[PDB]
Amino acid sequence: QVKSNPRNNLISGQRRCGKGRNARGIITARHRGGGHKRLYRKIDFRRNEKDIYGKIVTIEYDPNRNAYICLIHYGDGEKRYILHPRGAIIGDTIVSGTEVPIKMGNALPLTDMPLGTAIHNIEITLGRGGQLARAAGAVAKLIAKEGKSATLKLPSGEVRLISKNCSATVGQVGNVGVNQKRLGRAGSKRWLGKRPVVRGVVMNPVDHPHGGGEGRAPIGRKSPTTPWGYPALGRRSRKRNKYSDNFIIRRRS
Amino acid sequence: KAALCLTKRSRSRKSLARTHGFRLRMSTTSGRALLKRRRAKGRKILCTKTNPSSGKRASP
RNA sequence: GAUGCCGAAGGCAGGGCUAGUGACUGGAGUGAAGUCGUAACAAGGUAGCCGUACUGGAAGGUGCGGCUGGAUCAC
RNA sequence: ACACCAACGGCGAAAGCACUCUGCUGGGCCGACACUGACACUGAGAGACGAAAGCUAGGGGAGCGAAUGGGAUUAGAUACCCC
RNA sequence: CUAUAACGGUCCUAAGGUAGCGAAAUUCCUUGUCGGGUAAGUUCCGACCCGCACGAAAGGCGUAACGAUCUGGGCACUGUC
RNA sequence: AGUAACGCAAACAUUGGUGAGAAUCCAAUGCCCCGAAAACCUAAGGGUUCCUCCGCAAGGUUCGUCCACGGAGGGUGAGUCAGGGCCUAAGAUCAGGCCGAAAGGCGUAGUCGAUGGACAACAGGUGAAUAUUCCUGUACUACCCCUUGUUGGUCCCGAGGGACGGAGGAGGCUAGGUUAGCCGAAAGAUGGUUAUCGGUUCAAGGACGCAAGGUGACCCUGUUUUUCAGGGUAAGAAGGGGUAGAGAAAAUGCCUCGAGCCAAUGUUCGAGUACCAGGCGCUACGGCGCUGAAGUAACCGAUGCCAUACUCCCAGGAAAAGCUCGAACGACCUUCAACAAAAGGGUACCUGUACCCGAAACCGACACAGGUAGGUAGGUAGAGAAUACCUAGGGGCGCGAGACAACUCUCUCUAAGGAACUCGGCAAAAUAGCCCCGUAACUUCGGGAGAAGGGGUGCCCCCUCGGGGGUCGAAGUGACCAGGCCCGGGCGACUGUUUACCAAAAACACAGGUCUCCGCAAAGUCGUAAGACCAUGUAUGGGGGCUGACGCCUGCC
RNA sequence: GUGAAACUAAGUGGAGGUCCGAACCGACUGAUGUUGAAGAAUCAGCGGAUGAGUUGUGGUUAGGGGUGAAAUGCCACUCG
RNA sequence: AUCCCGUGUGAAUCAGCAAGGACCACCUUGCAAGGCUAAAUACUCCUGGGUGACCGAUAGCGAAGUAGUACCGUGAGGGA
Ligand SMILES: [Mg+2]
Ligand SMILES: [Mg+2]
Ligand SMILES: [Mg+2]
Ligand SMILES: [Mg+2]
Ligand SMILES: [Mg+2]
Ligand SMILES: [Mg+2]
Ligand SMILES: [Mg+2]
Ligand SMILES: [Mg+2]
Ligand SMILES: [Mg+2]
Ligand SMILES: [Mg+2]
Ligand SMILES: [Mg+2]
Ligand SMILES: [Mg+2]
Ligand SMILES: [Mg+2]
Ligand SMILES: [Mg+2]
Ligand SMILES: [Mg+2]
Ligand SMILES: [Mg+2]
Ligand SMILES: [Mg+2]
Ligand SMILES: [Mg+2]
Ligand SMILES: [Mg+2]
Ligand SMILES: [Mg+2]
Ligand SMILES: [Mg+2]
Ligand SMILES: [Mg+2]
Ligand SMILES: [Mg+2]
Ligand SMILES: [Mg+2]
Ligand SMILES: [Mg+2]
Ligand SMILES: [Mg+2]
Ligand SMILES: [Mg+2]
Ligand SMILES: [Mg+2]
Ligand SMILES: [Mg+2]
Ligand SMILES: [Mg+2]
Ligand SMILES: [Mg+2]
Ligand SMILES: [Mg+2]
Ligand SMILES: [Mg+2]
Ligand SMILES: [Mg+2]
Ligand SMILES: [Mg+2]
Ligand SMILES: [Mg+2]
Ligand SMILES: [Mg+2]
Ligand SMILES: [Mg+2]
Ligand SMILES: [Mg+2]
Ligand SMILES: [Mg+2]
Ligand SMILES: [Mg+2]
Ligand SMILES: [Mg+2]
Ligand SMILES: [Mg+2]
Ligand SMILES: [Mg+2]
Ligand SMILES: [Mg+2]
Ligand SMILES: [Mg+2]
Ligand SMILES: [Mg+2]
Ligand SMILES: [Mg+2]
Ligand SMILES: [Mg+2]
Ligand SMILES: [Mg+2]
Ligand SMILES: [Mg+2]
Ligand SMILES: [Mg+2]
Ligand SMILES: [Mg+2]
Ligand SMILES: [Mg+2]
Ligand SMILES: [Mg+2]
Ligand SMILES: [Mg+2]
Ligand SMILES: [Mg+2]
Ligand SMILES: [Mg+2]
Ligand SMILES: [Mg+2]
Ligand SMILES: [Mg+2]
Ligand SMILES: [Mg+2]
Ligand SMILES: [Mg+2]
Ligand SMILES: [Mg+2]
Ligand SMILES: [Mg+2]
Ligand SMILES: [Mg+2]
Ligand SMILES: [Mg+2]
Ligand SMILES: [Mg+2]
Ligand SMILES: [Mg+2]
Ligand SMILES: [Mg+2]
Ligand SMILES: [Mg+2]
Ligand SMILES: [Mg+2]
Ligand SMILES: [Mg+2]
Ligand SMILES: [Mg+2]
Ligand SMILES: [Mg+2]
Ligand SMILES: [Mg+2]
Ligand SMILES: [Mg+2]
Ligand SMILES: [Mg+2]
Ligand SMILES: [Mg+2]
Ligand SMILES: [Mg+2]
Ligand SMILES: [Mg+2]
Ligand SMILES: [Mg+2]
Ligand SMILES: [Mg+2]
Ligand SMILES: [Mg+2]
Ligand SMILES: [Mg+2]
Ligand SMILES: [Mg+2]
Ligand SMILES: [Mg+2]
Ligand SMILES: [Mg+2]
Ligand SMILES: [Mg+2]
Ligand SMILES: [Mg+2]
Ligand SMILES: [Mg+2]
Ligand SMILES: [Mg+2]
Ligand SMILES: [Mg+2]
Ligand SMILES: [Mg+2]
Ligand SMILES: [Mg+2]
Ligand SMILES: [Mg+2]
Ligand SMILES: [Mg+2]
Ligand SMILES: [Mg+2]
Ligand SMILES: [Mg+2]
Ligand SMILES: [Mg+2]
Ligand SMILES: [Mg+2]
Ligand SMILES: [Mg+2]
Ligand SMILES: [Mg+2]
Ligand SMILES: [Mg+2]
Ligand SMILES: [Mg+2]
Ligand SMILES: [Mg+2]
Ligand SMILES: [Mg+2]
Ligand SMILES: [Mg+2]
Ligand SMILES: [Mg+2]
Ligand SMILES: [Mg+2]
Ligand SMILES: [Mg+2]
Ligand SMILES: [Mg+2]
Ligand SMILES: [Mg+2]
Ligand SMILES: [Mg+2]
Ligand SMILES: [Mg+2]
Ligand SMILES: [Mg+2]
Ligand SMILES: [Mg+2]
Ligand SMILES: [Mg+2]
Ligand SMILES: [Mg+2]
Ligand SMILES: [Mg+2]
Ligand SMILES: [Mg+2]
Ligand SMILES: [Mg+2]
Ligand SMILES: [Mg+2]
Ligand SMILES: [Mg+2]
Ligand SMILES: [Mg+2]
Ligand SMILES: [Mg+2]
Ligand SMILES: [Mg+2]
Ligand SMILES: [Mg+2]
Ligand SMILES: [Mg+2]
Ligand SMILES: [Mg+2]
Ligand SMILES: [Mg+2]
Ligand SMILES: [Mg+2]
Ligand SMILES: [Mg+2]
Ligand SMILES: [Mg+2]
Ligand SMILES: [Mg+2]
Ligand SMILES: [Mg+2]
Ligand SMILES: [Mg+2]
Ligand SMILES: [Mg+2]
Ligand SMILES: [Mg+2]
Ligand SMILES: [Mg+2]
Ligand SMILES: [Mg+2]
Ligand SMILES: [Mg+2]
Ligand SMILES: [Mg+2]
Ligand SMILES: [Mg+2]
Ligand SMILES: [Mg+2]
Ligand SMILES: [Mg+2]
Ligand SMILES: [Mg+2]
Ligand SMILES: [Mg+2]
Ligand SMILES: [Mg+2]
Ligand SMILES: [Mg+2]
Ligand SMILES: [Mg+2]
Ligand SMILES: [Mg+2]
Ligand SMILES: [Mg+2]
Ligand SMILES: [Mg+2]
Ligand SMILES: [Mg+2]
Ligand SMILES: [Mg+2]
Ligand SMILES: [Mg+2]
Ligand SMILES: [Mg+2]
Ligand SMILES: [Mg+2]
Ligand SMILES: [Mg+2]
Ligand SMILES: [Mg+2]
Ligand SMILES: [Mg+2]
Ligand SMILES: [Mg+2]
Ligand SMILES: [Mg+2]
Ligand SMILES: [Mg+2]
Ligand SMILES: [Mg+2]
Ligand SMILES: [Mg+2]
Ligand SMILES: [Mg+2]
Ligand SMILES: [Mg+2]
Ligand SMILES: [Mg+2]
Ligand SMILES: [Mg+2]
Ligand SMILES: [Mg+2]
Ligand SMILES: [Mg+2]
Ligand SMILES: [Mg+2]
Ligand SMILES: [Mg+2]
Ligand SMILES: [Mg+2]
Ligand SMILES: [Mg+2]
Ligand SMILES: [Mg+2]
Ligand SMILES: [Mg+2]
Ligand SMILES: [Mg+2]
Ligand SMILES: [Mg+2]
Ligand SMILES: [Mg+2]
Ligand SMILES: [Mg+2]
Ligand SMILES: [Mg+2]
Ligand SMILES: [Mg+2]
Ligand SMILES: [Mg+2]
Ligand SMILES: [Mg+2]
Ligand SMILES: [Mg+2]
Ligand SMILES: [Mg+2]
Ligand SMILES: [Mg+2]
Ligand SMILES: [Mg+2]
Ligand SMILES: [Mg+2]
Ligand SMILES: [Mg+2]
Ligand SMILES: [Mg+2]
Ligand SMILES: [Mg+2]
Ligand SMILES: [Mg+2]
Ligand SMILES: [Mg+2]
Repeated sequence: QVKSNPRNNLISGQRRCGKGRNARGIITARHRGGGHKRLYRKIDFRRNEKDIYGKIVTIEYDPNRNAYICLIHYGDGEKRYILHPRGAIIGDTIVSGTEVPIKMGNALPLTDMPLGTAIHNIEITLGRGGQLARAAGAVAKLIAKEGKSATLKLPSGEVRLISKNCSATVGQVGNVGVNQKRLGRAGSKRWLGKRPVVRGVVMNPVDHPHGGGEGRAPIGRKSPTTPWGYPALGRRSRKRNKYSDNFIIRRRS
Repeated sequence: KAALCLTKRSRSRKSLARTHGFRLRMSTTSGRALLKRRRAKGRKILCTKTNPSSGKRASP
C-alpha cells in the first residue's frame, strides 16, 4: 500500500513557492501558507504513449492529490506515474490504444467504450491531457453517444457533452475512504498548509460587510455577503454565454 | 523582549546597500530623480548606505 | 526500676450498610353529587386487539407490520 | 413490487420464503442389512437466529405515506373524508 | 368553599413561541418568595414562574477532561488583623 | 540649591612604589564575587577604540600620576582558514516577445543571488601590537616539467550520481573525568601524621587492519525467537560480468559469478636530543640562560562519532555544478600535438585578518541595572546544562567617610488568638524529593489521579544480594532546590491566538456541522490591459456565508 | 476462546497539539520605580516548553494600499 | 456658429467648395484635408561691465571659518 521508494526521475523540487501570492505578491487565494514542504510528482495524464504493455510495479503516496499513484514500467523501460485505479493490485498489467480490452486501468477513446461504463481521467480536448474525474473516489458514467459527441454524467451529477475522440480510462479512482478521515485537531489542518479563517461577523465594518455591531452581530445586511460585496447565497456566477453552453445539458443537482 | 526604540538593529551592510545602495537608485526613474535632487542640494554623500563589494568595508 | 513485641478504650481519615428528616415535584388509591369529552362493550356508529414510531387538553388519532378473541356476506 | 398459476397446496427450527435462470450450500423423507453397537431424551446457566417499527454511517428515492399544511364535516374536530 | 383555568367565545395577523430552560452574563419593581449554608448572608447553591424584555445553527439544553477564567464555601496555614 | 542625586545590597583591607599632589595609578600579601559566566572564541556591526611614548585644557557623574580621552609614532603577512576566480534556492534583473497616456507592467532563454552544494594543513616555537598566515617539522590539493604507454582528443549532447523528513530506542566507540601505578619534591613552628604536593602530554596525515558491533534470502530441529549448532536450498548481500528490443552508456527483461561486506574506532609510523615536574645559575630583581625524571593501567562515560545504521510514523521530507559513465548529431582542434597512467622534481590568483564582541567599542541620545545568532561544556553533591560550594580563567560594580532619629523601601523573627483584615485570604505562611501502603463521585472508559489520606527516610555494624540489630539529635530529602488541597456553581469543550506600552478574557481560532457557488478557456481574487494567482490542482476538489468537540435535538410563519 | 471470529491477563512496543521541569519564547499577580538605573524596566512568584514551537541569515507584500487565529491591531517610540 | 477628437456613415472640383454666430436665399471674402521659415516677446544655474534714499554678523544667500559641513534620520529628508 504505502512504502517509500528511492526517487525516480519523475519527482522534482521545482515549483511555484508562495502559495496564493500572484505576481504583485499580494495574497489572492486566501488561507494558504505554512505546511510541509512537498515535491512534484510528474503524473502522466495524457497516457498518450500507445500500444505498449505497461506493468504496475508499486503503489505510492502523493502529497499533492488525495488519490494514490502508481509507478508503472514498460518493456521499453520508460517509467510513468498514473493515477491509481480502484481495485488495482501490484503485478497488474495496463495498456492504452484504440482496440483494447475493457478492464481496470486501460485507456481508450470514447468511440470504443461500451455504454454504461464507469470512467475517470477524462480529456475534454484531444491531446490536451486528462482533466475531469481526477480525485479520490471520483467516477463518471458514459450514458449515451450520438453524432460526433458523447454524453457523460460527471461526479457532480452534471450531465455534459464532450468529443467522441477524447481518451479516457476505465475504472473508478482509488483510495475511496480518504474523506472518512477525521482530522481531530487544529494542527492537522495546519500541516496541510491551510491557515485559520476569520468569520465575517467578527471583523470591523471597514474589513468586511458584516461588521461590528455592538454585542454580537446578526447580519443586518438584508442579505449574506462576500468580503467583496456580492450576495453570498444562491447567485449563479457561471458566465452567461460561455462557449461551453451548447455542450452542457442538465446541471448538477 | 527588546524595547520599541530598538528599530535599528545590527544588520549586514550588504543587505542595506541592496536596499538603499547606489546601484539601486540607478535602477528606477524615481531614484534618478533622487540623485538629481541630492546633487542639486549638493550633498557630500549621495548614497549614505552603500558598500564596497570587496575592500576594507566589504561584507563577504 | 527501665525498655522491646503484642496490646483495649480514645483520636483522625476515607469507605460499605441502614435509620430519620427535607423547600419542591412525579405518579397511585379511595372520595354520590363538579368540569371536558365519549375511547371501550351491538358492524359501539371509522371492526377490535398486540408490538412499535410520530402527534394530540384527555380518553385517543394515524402510519407500519401481525392475529381473529371479527360482525355482515360467502357454505 | 412480482398478475394469472394460487389450492381448505410446498419447504423452513421459528421468524419467514413465490417473475425467470444459474452457481455455493442446509436439512427432510423413502428402499435396501452395508456398517457402529445405546453413541439416547431433555436442558439451569451460555450461545445463535429472531416480523414490523426504530437508530448509527453511506448510498437510493417512482408509488405509498406517520408527521405537517390546506379544503371540508361538526357545537368543537388537534379525527374519520379529500388535495 | 375561596381560589386558579384543562374548556369555550371573540379580535387580529404571514403566523401567533413547540421541545427544553427560567429572578439567568437576560429580572425593571427586587435584598421576589421558599429551602439550605452562617451566631448573623443585598453574594452563593436548589427550587417556584408573576419570562418588564429566554428559546432552538446571531443554535437550545446537557456534559467528562481542561482554565495565570469568573464566582460561593471548607481544612491546613499564617503579622491580613 | 550648595538642595536631590552620583546608575544594584560581589567587599574590600593593609604594606610598599612612582609622584608637586594618591580612598581611586602600579606591585605584593590577604579577603570577597562569577564559574551553562561576570570564562575563552567566532558571525554581524563598529572603524583604529588595538600597541608604545608623551599629556592631563575639555571628556570620566568624585579623584586621577590613569583611561576606550588628547598628541605624536607603529601594528593586521595565507595555494589549505572565510568570501571571490565553482553551482544553484527563495528572490531579483531580464535579450528578443506580449501589453501600456509617458514613466513603465508582465514574461522566456540568459545572467545574478548563500543562510545551502562543491573544494586541499596540522603540531610545536617566536611574539611591545599578527599567526591553521612568520619560523622548524612532517603533510595535502591544482597546475607545469620530464620519462614510458596509446592514437584521435575537446565541447554540445544521453545517462548514473550528487540528493536530502520526523520521532524512538538499542548498540559499538571515543572525547572527557576519576582512581590506582610510576616519577619528582615535600616538614607547611599545633595533639598526631606523609595518609601530603606537584608531574604523567602529544595533531593533521600515511600505511595497515575489524569483533563480543551492524548488515547478508529461505526450510527443518533445539538455545526465550535472539547471540548460536548441523544440514540443505543455488544468487540468495555488498559488489561485479554478460546478453535482448529502434537500444553506446542508462533504464528495463532474461542468464551468470560472488559469502562476505560496513565504518567509527584501534595497532604502527608521524614522535623525539619535542613538551614538561622539578634542578642550576643571573637578577634592570621585569624576565632570562643552562640541564631535564616518569610519560602506563583500571573503572565511570557522553547531548559528540559510526549514522541518511536501524525500527516506526504521516504531515511524505531543495536545485544545480564538480564527480562517474557514454554511440550517433553539431562545432572546433590535431602530431611529438592531445589524452591515459605510476613515480620524480618544480610552480602557487585577488579581498578579509588589529581590537571589542553575555559588550564602557555593536543596538538602546549616556562609560545606561536592557537587547544581541553560533561554538567549547572541568570538580563535589544532584535525575540534571536546576541549585549550592569550587577549578581554569576572569573580576571587587569610576564618589567616599561617618553616625545608627523619624520615615520609605529590600528582608529575618514574633507571646495568645487564627481571616476577626479586606472590595476580595490581595501579600505573606504553609506544602514539597524519594520509596511504601492506599485512592472517591463522575466519565466521551482515555481519564479523574501525584485524587484525598497515611507511613518510612540520618550515621553505624550484621544478613541477603530488601531484612535485623545499634546509636546520636529538639529536628535525618536537617542548607539550597522542591505541588497547598477539598466541596460547589457560571462561561468556554480542549493545546493554542490576541489590544508592542493601562484589557489575556466569557473575545478569536479550532476539529466537527451545515448552506450556496463553481465542469476547467472553473467560480473567486489582483491588474487600465497583457497576464498572475487559484493549480502544474479537477467536485472525496476549489470559493464564499453562518455555527462551533461529543451527547440529545433543531418547532411554527 | 470457538471450527471460523469475538473476548481477556501478560510481555514487547514507544504514540501524544500527554505530564513535571531548565535553556528558550512569553507576560498572570504583587511590590518597587514615576524629574525612573530604564520613553515599559528590576524583584519575587507565574504560563508554554516535540509544537498551531523558538530563532538565525537572505528575501516578498506599501498607503484609494499591505498584513491580520480580528484588538481597528501592526506597517521604524507615528496608524479610524 | 467657428475650432478639435471617439464610434458610425460619407460628398463635391471652380457651371465647384468654405466662411460671414441656428437655418435659407442673395451678395462679399477666401481656397481646408503636404511641409518650412528671422525679428519684435519670456527667463537667470550663469559671464562681463555698470549703478543702489540695498544688508552689515539675530541682517544679507541656508552658508563672511569644515556649509549643504557637524549633527539628526533605515530612507526620502531635515540642518545649525
Ligand atoms: Mg529528490
Ligand atoms: Mg537521482
Ligand atoms: Mg514584485
Ligand atoms: Mg470550518
Ligand atoms: Mg472561523
Ligand atoms: Mg471585534
Ligand atoms: Mg485586505
Ligand atoms: Mg461597507
Ligand atoms: Mg452587522
Ligand atoms: Mg445586543
Ligand atoms: Mg547616518
Ligand atoms: Mg479501635
Ligand atoms: Mg467516618
Ligand atoms: Mg400532577
Ligand atoms: Mg388520579
Ligand atoms: Mg366527590
Ligand atoms: Mg365509541
Ligand atoms: Mg370503533
Ligand atoms: Mg368489537
Ligand atoms: Mg394526526
Ligand atoms: Mg393523514
Ligand atoms: Mg393495520
Ligand atoms: Mg412443515
Ligand atoms: Mg412476500
Ligand atoms: Mg438440496
Ligand atoms: Mg460387535
Ligand atoms: Mg434457558
Ligand atoms: Mg442479532
Ligand atoms: Mg425495518
Ligand atoms: Mg426519531
Ligand atoms: Mg439513512
Ligand atoms: Mg417523493
Ligand atoms: Mg398520496
Ligand atoms: Mg388539518
Ligand atoms: Mg413547506
Ligand atoms: Mg377546521
Ligand atoms: Mg364558585
Ligand atoms: Mg378554541
Ligand atoms: Mg381558548
Ligand atoms: Mg367558533
Ligand atoms: Mg387576515
Ligand atoms: Mg401565510
Ligand atoms: Mg394558516
Ligand atoms: Mg413551555
Ligand atoms: Mg407535548
Ligand atoms: Mg426544570
Ligand atoms: Mg435574589
Ligand atoms: Mg444562555
Ligand atoms: Mg428576559
Ligand atoms: Mg436587581
Ligand atoms: Mg437556615
Ligand atoms: Mg435565604
Ligand atoms: Mg462576600
Ligand atoms: Mg439560582
Ligand atoms: Mg423574544
Ligand atoms: Mg439569545
Ligand atoms: Mg436563528
Ligand atoms: Mg454558543
Ligand atoms: Mg462542565
Ligand atoms: Mg490556555
Ligand atoms: Mg492534613
Ligand atoms: Mg509586622
Ligand atoms: Mg544658582
Ligand atoms: Mg529644600
Ligand atoms: Mg535634606
Ligand atoms: Mg543625599
Ligand atoms: Mg536619578
Ligand atoms: Mg556607580
Ligand atoms: Mg561563589
Ligand atoms: Mg568581558
Ligand atoms: Mg577577548
Ligand atoms: Mg567580524
Ligand atoms: Mg581617536
Ligand atoms: Mg590601551
Ligand atoms: Mg582633566
Ligand atoms: Mg574630573
Ligand atoms: Mg608626574
Ligand atoms: Mg590614545
Ligand atoms: Mg528562480
Ligand atoms: Mg521588470
Ligand atoms: Mg524589451
Ligand atoms: Mg528566467
Ligand atoms: Mg555568485
Ligand atoms: Mg556559506
Ligand atoms: Mg575552504
Ligand atoms: Mg574557494
Ligand atoms: Mg591579540
Ligand atoms: Mg600555531
Ligand atoms: Mg606554510
Ligand atoms: Mg613534530
Ligand atoms: Mg594532489
Ligand atoms: Mg548533465
Ligand atoms: Mg541538504
Ligand atoms: Mg549512545
Ligand atoms: Mg582517556
Ligand atoms: Mg584520593
Ligand atoms: Mg605506592
Ligand atoms: Mg601539625
Ligand atoms: Mg597525585
Ligand atoms: Mg592516525
Ligand atoms: Mg601515500
Ligand atoms: Mg561477526
Ligand atoms: Mg545498451
Ligand atoms: Mg548493443
Ligand atoms: Mg544493466
Ligand atoms: Mg561501560
Ligand atoms: Mg535533546
Ligand atoms: Mg548544542
Ligand atoms: Mg529515514
Ligand atoms: Mg561527430
Ligand atoms: Mg579517459
Ligand atoms: Mg589574525
Ligand atoms: Mg584575531
Ligand atoms: Mg561605571
Ligand atoms: Mg550596562
Ligand atoms: Mg548587557
Ligand atoms: Mg558539572
Ligand atoms: Mg534534589
Ligand atoms: Mg555522579
Ligand atoms: Mg547556575
Ligand atoms: Mg582564583
Ligand atoms: Mg555611606
Ligand atoms: Mg542603615
Ligand atoms: Mg504570632
Ligand atoms: Mg505560637
Ligand atoms: Mg498558637
Ligand atoms: Mg486554628
Ligand atoms: Mg467568610
Ligand atoms: Mg469579613
Ligand atoms: Mg470589618
Ligand atoms: Mg497568593
Ligand atoms: Mg513563601
Ligand atoms: Mg517559618
Ligand atoms: Mg516530607
Ligand atoms: Mg521546609
Ligand atoms: Mg490499590
Ligand atoms: Mg459511576
Ligand atoms: Mg486509570
Ligand atoms: Mg471535578
Ligand atoms: Mg496512582
Ligand atoms: Mg500523595
Ligand atoms: Mg479533584
Ligand atoms: Mg511523609
Ligand atoms: Mg514524617
Ligand atoms: Mg531511624
Ligand atoms: Mg549491638
Ligand atoms: Mg533503626
Ligand atoms: Mg532521641
Ligand atoms: Mg525519628
Ligand atoms: Mg515553587
Ligand atoms: Mg510539580
Ligand atoms: Mg469551574
Ligand atoms: Mg444549573
Ligand atoms: Mg449567578
Ligand atoms: Mg477557552
Ligand atoms: Mg499543560
Ligand atoms: Mg503573534
Ligand atoms: Mg496591553
Ligand atoms: Mg504578544
Ligand atoms: Mg490567558
Ligand atoms: Mg481576539
Ligand atoms: Mg477564471
Ligand atoms: Mg465539497
Ligand atoms: Mg469550504
Ligand atoms: Mg460563535
Ligand atoms: Mg452542537
Ligand atoms: Mg454525554
Ligand atoms: Mg520502556
Ligand atoms: Mg506538551
Ligand atoms: Mg513530581
Ligand atoms: Mg496585562
Ligand atoms: Mg520575572
Ligand atoms: Mg517557568
Ligand atoms: Mg510551577
Ligand atoms: Mg504549573
Ligand atoms: Mg512545563
Ligand atoms: Mg511528537
Ligand atoms: Mg525558519
Ligand atoms: Mg520576532
Ligand atoms: Mg497576529
Ligand atoms: Mg522615521
Ligand atoms: Mg509604531
Ligand atoms: Mg492605538
Ligand atoms: Mg473659419
Ligand atoms: Mg468671426
Ligand atoms: Mg461648418
Ligand atoms: Mg480634442
Ligand atoms: Mg471630388
Ligand atoms: Mg474668407
Ligand atoms: Mg486646396
Ligand atoms: Mg477645416
Ligand atoms: Mg496650407
Ligand atoms: Mg511649425
Ligand atoms: Mg553671533
Ligand atoms: Mg546669518
Ligand atoms: Mg555687533
